Amino acid sequence: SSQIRQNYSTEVEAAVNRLVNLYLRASYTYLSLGFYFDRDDVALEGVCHFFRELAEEKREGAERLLKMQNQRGGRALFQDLQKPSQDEWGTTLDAMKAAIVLEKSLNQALLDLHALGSAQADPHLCDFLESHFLDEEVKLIKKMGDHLTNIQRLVGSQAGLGEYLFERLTLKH
Amino acid sequence: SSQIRQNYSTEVEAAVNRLVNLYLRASYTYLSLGFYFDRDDVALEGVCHFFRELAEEKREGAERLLKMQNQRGGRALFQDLQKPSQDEWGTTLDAMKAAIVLEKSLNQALLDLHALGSAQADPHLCDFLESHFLDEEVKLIKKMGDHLTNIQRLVGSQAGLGEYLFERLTLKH
Amino acid sequence: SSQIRQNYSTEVEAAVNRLVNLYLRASYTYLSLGFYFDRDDVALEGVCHFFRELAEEKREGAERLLKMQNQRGGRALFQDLQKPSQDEWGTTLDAMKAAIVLEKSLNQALLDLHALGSAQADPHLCDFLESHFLDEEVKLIKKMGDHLTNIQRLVGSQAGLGEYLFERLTLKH
Amino acid sequence: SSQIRQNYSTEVEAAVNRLVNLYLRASYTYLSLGFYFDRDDVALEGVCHFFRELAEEKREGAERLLKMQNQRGGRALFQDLQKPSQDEWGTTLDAMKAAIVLEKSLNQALLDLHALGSAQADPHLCDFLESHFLDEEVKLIKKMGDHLTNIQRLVGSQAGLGEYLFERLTLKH
Ligand SMILES: [Cl-]
Ligand SMILES: [Cl-]
Ligand SMILES: [Cl-]
Ligand SMILES: [Cl-]
Repeated sequence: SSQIRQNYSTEVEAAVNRLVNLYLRASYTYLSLGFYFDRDDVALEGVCHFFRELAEEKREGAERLLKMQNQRGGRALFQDLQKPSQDEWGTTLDAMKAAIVLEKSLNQALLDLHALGSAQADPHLCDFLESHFLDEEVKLIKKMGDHLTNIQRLVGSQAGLGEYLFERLTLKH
Repeated sequence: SSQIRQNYSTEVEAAVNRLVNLYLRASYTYLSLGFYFDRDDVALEGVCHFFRELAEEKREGAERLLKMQNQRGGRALFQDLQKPSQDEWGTTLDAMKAAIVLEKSLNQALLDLHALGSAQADPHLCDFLESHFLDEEVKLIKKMGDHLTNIQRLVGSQAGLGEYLFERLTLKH
Repeated sequence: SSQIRQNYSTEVEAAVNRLVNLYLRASYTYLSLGFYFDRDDVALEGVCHFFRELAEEKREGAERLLKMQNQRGGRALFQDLQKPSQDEWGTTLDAMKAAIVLEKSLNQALLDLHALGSAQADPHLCDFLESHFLDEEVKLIKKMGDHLTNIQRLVGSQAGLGEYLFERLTLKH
Repeated sequence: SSQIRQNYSTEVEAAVNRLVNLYLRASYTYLSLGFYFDRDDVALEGVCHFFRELAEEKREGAERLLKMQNQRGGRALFQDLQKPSQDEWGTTLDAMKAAIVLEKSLNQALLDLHALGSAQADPHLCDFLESHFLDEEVKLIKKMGDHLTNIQRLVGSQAGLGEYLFERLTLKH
């Protein structure tokens, strides 16, 4: 058992474990999104790359939470990981809408844990989220919003042409 | 009071202060244009960058006028700065039309001050405008005209697609 | 309209627009202070430089707020900018007193927005101010206080001599 | 005789010769000022250097006028050079006042030649003065005005101390 734990509530400890699960679920969703866009009948390499990168980012977020759990003397507990919500993800527009919904759900979980930390007077937890998660999440959601607007502008007419152009001229590939 | 002032009319001194106001107003207009194109629901980064760069250029023009005012022994006087004429700027085409109108108004103010300087036999003022402002303004207006033509060619059909292509393939981003 | 806005109150959105106005007003005040010290009948280059640098810093603060407004899905709205409170700024001592008063007013606006963000449970806003504004402001006010003390020590007797020495041996020039 | 002269009036030709005389007279005045401040009983090295540099600058201005006279097919004619107006130049304040008076007289001669060139429709002459003389003269007069203000601030009380400090901390030495 821990000899280090101080000012670290059981409520926070549990919520951190739940948030690890949510990040790993998000990572898995992005893995599925990435490989869908690598299908020969979809074949949008830049979109594939975008989602593969996000799978890595979310895995890293979970690892940072687990590191923090140990630094505070909490105990990591892992649960089953639910499969992603879809097996096929539609168009780039459909996929980017699904990604924004996912990110808003993660952001809300961050905000809820921040509020719990505030209520429990756990400034280390609050700072940790502020420093490593909240701004990263706002920046990502802004980037996704920008992408959504551009995809919408392009597929309004000539959907196929528009989807190709976005992948070629906006996304990294 | 000044021990240096020579051949520097009160009329020119006042007109220079007015021109500083007009440049700072233009800078502010460009700031608003730049941030409008950074909105998540507009999201045209190259257009944002173009107008942000012009905000800087116009601020620098005002600073050069203020430096000159002091070099001649005139006295800088600042007035309120009017907010820009719009809060939302429409499409890239709408924005570039508004920018050309603005630039023509600045160019006319330059020409009017040049004529005043000529009438007052103030060759330093005339040279100063020739050397630092008049050609810069002609070059800018030509660039904006070129852009306008290209945007017009593109949005004639497929307005969304055209606006994206211009931002991606003409503007710096 | 925004597809990204989350946990971002209308009250905060408005207060951020007001704070942009206050920063741009401060920038304008510093521009006037800088050019006053460049007058041939004032001629304190280090003092000019000090205030010109602050005009840039305050403009950059406003730009960071506007960037943040867009990242959160708020809408930038610009108002008229009031001219500075004086047309002539007196001695270096008078100017540095006026600057401290200005900075304390900006600091109070930061603190008030922080308190609003706390009350609205907007940790991203609170963190943003903590990370980019509050410490910068404390450091600046301390520097100005240090300067004020040194100027006071010097102009107690031999005001002209003291003002020259401060400009030459403390300020950057 | 010239095979090249075109659009170059006898009036301009003569006035250019007179202006060469005035520049060489100014150069000679600065030579005397420079060596006065090198006296063992004056001994202000930075002031000496300042005026020696101006003697060179004025000689170079005369050489540029003579080059231009030949480029236009006019004929250089030299007259006697009057000695400087004083044999001893007083304090740094006295000397810098005398220098500003001299420079204003040169500036007025430039402006008068510009007006003659305008009246004679000689744009090459007008451009030549604009490009090589008028702005240089405005910048110099501003620098001298700045110096005068600083010297005045310093010698108001403790004249000896003030004169030393100006030489040590403003002038190049
Ligand atoms: Cl199980
Ligand atoms: Cl007013
Ligand atoms: Cl209004
Ligand atoms: Cl003779």
